[PDB]
Amino acid sequence: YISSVAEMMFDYTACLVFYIRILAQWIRVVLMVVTFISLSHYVSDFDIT
Amino acid sequence: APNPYPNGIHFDRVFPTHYDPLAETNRTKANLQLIKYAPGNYSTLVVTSEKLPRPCIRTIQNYRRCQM
Repeated sequence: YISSVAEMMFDYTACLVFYIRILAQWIRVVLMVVTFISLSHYVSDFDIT
Repeated sequence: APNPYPNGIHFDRVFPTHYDPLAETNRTKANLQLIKYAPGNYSTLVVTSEKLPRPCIRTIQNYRRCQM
């Protein structure tokens, strides 16, 4: 579109998307931690008498 | 054996568990590294008295007898 204000909005999305591709992957690190903690909680609380 | 009457007294080993005897129906087993429960799983509160020595009792009997 000839409107610079219109493209200005579509360009902000592309710049946001440019970073979301990166930051959204740190949720993978959250899973690996949460999954690693749940195992430690099961082992540390495992039965020993 | 019945579930022991709820008793909040407990002893921690590794970390504070915040044991609540009212949060579970059956009391979970005591793991060595987690908790030790209070003594007397099946116990009540009573009042008792020691029995004085026999020779001390005979001196008390002789005093009352000589008294009356």
